[PDB]
Amino acid sequence: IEDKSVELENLLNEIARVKIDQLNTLSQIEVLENKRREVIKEREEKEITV
Amino acid sequence: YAEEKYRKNEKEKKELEKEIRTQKENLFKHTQELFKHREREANLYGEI
Repeated sequence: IEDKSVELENLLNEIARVKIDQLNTLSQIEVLENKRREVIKEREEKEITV
Repeated sequence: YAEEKYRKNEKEKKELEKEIRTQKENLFKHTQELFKHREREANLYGEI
């Protein structure tokens, strides 16, 4: 039981880490896709000028 | 009373096993989602 509970705690901590990573990555995806949309808009603006 | 305690300890061991499996599966499936999104990250890097 002692060994089992130690590993249980470790697994819980790992899951919390991974979920926090999910959240951080989702925010990063937000920002980066905003920038990508702006950049592509400007791409076709350059095409207009071409 | 002694046999009572022994059975109870066995039950507690099994319940800990169950929760440990819960945690392992949570971790693994979340990691798989993370790998999929990392693949998407490289893909979007190429896109930009």
